[PDB]
Amino acid sequence: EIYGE
Amino acid sequence: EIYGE
Amino acid sequence: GAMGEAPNQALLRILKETEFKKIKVLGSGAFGTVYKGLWIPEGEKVKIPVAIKELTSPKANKEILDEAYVMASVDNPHVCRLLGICLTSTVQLITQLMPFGCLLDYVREHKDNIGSQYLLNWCVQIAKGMNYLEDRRLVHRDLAARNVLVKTPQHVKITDFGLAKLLGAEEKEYHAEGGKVPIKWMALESILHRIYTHQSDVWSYGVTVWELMTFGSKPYDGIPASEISSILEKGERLPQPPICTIDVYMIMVKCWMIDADSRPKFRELIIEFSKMARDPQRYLVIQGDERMHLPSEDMDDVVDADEYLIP
Amino acid sequence: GAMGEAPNQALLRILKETEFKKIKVLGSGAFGTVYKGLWIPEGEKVKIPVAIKELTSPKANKEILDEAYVMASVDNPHVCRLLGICLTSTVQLITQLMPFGCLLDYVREHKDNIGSQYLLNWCVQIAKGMNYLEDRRLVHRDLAARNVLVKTPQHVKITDFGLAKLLGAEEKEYHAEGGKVPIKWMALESILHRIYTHQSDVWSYGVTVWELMTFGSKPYDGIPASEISSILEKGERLPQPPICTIDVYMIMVKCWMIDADSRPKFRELIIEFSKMARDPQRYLVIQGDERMHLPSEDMDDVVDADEYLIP
Ligand SMILES: *NC(=O)CSP(=O)(O)OP(=O)(O)OP(=O)(O)OC[C@H]1O[C@@H](n2cnc3c(N)ncnc32)[C@H](O)[C@@H]1O
Ligand SMILES: *NC(=O)CSP(=O)(O)OP(=O)(O)OP(=O)(O)OC[C@H]1O[C@@H](n2cnc3c(N)ncnc32)[C@H](O)[C@@H]1O
Ligand SMILES: [Cl-]
Ligand SMILES: [Cl-]
Repeated sequence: EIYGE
Repeated sequence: EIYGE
Repeated sequence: GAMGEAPNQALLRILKETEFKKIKVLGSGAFGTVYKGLWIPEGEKVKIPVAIKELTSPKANKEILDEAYVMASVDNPHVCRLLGICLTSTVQLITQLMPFGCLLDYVREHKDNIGSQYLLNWCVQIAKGMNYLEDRRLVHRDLAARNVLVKTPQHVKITDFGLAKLLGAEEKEYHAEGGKVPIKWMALESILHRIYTHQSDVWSYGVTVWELMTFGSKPYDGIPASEISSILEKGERLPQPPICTIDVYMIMVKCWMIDADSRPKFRELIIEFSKMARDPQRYLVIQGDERMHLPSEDMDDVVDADEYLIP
Repeated sequence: GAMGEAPNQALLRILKETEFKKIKVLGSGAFGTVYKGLWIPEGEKVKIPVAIKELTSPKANKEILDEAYVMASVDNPHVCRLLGICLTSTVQLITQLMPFGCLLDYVREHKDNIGSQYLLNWCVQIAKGMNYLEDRRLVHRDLAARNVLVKTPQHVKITDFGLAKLLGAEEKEYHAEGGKVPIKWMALESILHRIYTHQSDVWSYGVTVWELMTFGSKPYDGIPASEISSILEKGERLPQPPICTIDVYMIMVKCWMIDADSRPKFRELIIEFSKMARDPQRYLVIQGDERMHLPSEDMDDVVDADEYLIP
């Protein structure tokens, strides 16, 4: 579900 | 260019 | 009950900043900056000549978006078309490029070449645009020569919807609250009571025509904005332009009646000027009108916005 | 000097494990396990439907407690209520049971029954919740359809405060240091500089609405999380949902402006969507919207948490 930057 | 009332 | 509202299914296109090529500035001052460039949508082999307005406070954004809202909601040959917006630092409006700028500057720059035929047809064209706008139930509130663009000497369109307002199904008027508004182009009602209607747009149409017939003269030149309201109440109006016959001046005058519903309708205006366009020199007596003519990144896949009809 | 801080006298209730009756699992995976059960406080004849999260390392505990801290500190009709925690092997959060689960799953499961009225009111409800949260000076940092629960189709609440942060009296932003964060729901600022504000929560609100308007579609489906930052900088944004009028899409778009202070405030959002809720079909054009409707241990002394108001 969308992670990391 | 004409303003205010 | 009375008439209701229908859904506004206008599409608001959001453009990729990497699809433009700001070729050169077109102008800036009291509105932000307007550059000139091409829009090159990925894929399709199309280059569209466009105008980029890069007008960074919340007020500015909230206002340029209200504008895009209106533009994205209208579609007519005589109304400037909106291609979309770009969401960067500050919102940019992307519109069809009008190579010859605003009509006011255009007639001032070519006084010695504006024939009666061009003038009258511009009058017809502006009326068609506004008539259209009235159907959409939209009050422009800022019609004036400076807000009319020139795609070509034969084709003009109305622009600048920064003050426009969309009325309700059976709403007869718009009550503004305050702020700077161009006095010399507004109807007496608007000045005294902040009331705006299609009919007050008609008064502005009268002044726009006058500007055109005077080849770009300033309405009530010299007279202070604060005195305008007085003059009008006293019954005074703009003078009859030298090249105008009583026929044309009469139309302008009717546009400046105190009683809004007495002024003509855009649909009538379109009819009146159309007839006159069929025998130009009979309504506008212009010197040398017989010999007056007006002219017209890499030309290859360049397509004008009017031929790039995205849904 | 500037404004100071007031005491946080929230009460943190510690519950007896022998007061629950884990009726059945509700879900588990990447968060631990969530069972469904009743809370039966000794004495009082009350049975409260609840959700038990049994998420055993020090990191986990330290994190689920930070969460209970936030939940125990907020009280609003549109924010999930915390009943207390249970100190066993691993800390268990006890919350009000939301029978229909998270909104994301709910709209996906009933695409063919979500009317415009339900949608718009959910938008109003979520805005009220967040607006409340802003008053408490709390930045949620993880607003998304998956983090909105459904007590009934007519009543939703915001949940999942695992990333929430409570700002100081006059603190304008929160600077995170690192770790996994849901990119597709965060504002450009957050991605590039790890800055979080109420306004970046507004950007997340825009995406949440979009999810709802697309009946559960995945934002930027297919596009890699690592590319998102690029796309946004380039000016691209999520598409206009088929059922949306330019009015609604416009609100979403404003939520995605590069300039945080330009985006709308939750209080404004509440107002905008409230007005639209009064004439639903005028802002959302949904097929068959006219006939869409949504439904609603031993029923005796069962009382919903919203009616069991312990001090
Ligand atoms: N009192 C006032 O409201 C300001 S007077 P103004 O400066 O004439 O109008 P304003 O709204 O401030 O600016 P606008 O963007 O309407 O016009 C600025 C200049 O840019 C040129 N322009 C605008 N759109 C164009 C397109 N699509 N193509 C070519 N050129 C365009 C105008 O001619 C104007 O001088
Ligand atoms: N990338 C991530 O942060 C994880 S995605 P996620 O798995 O959606 O969120 P996560 O925080 O891991 O789990 P959460 O506990 O928020 O939700 C897990 C499932 O349990 C259901 N749930 C949660 N609280 C509920 C209440 N109070 N009542 C009924 N059901 C509840 C959720 O629907 C979710 O599927
Ligand atoms: Cl105004
Ligand atoms: Cl964090």
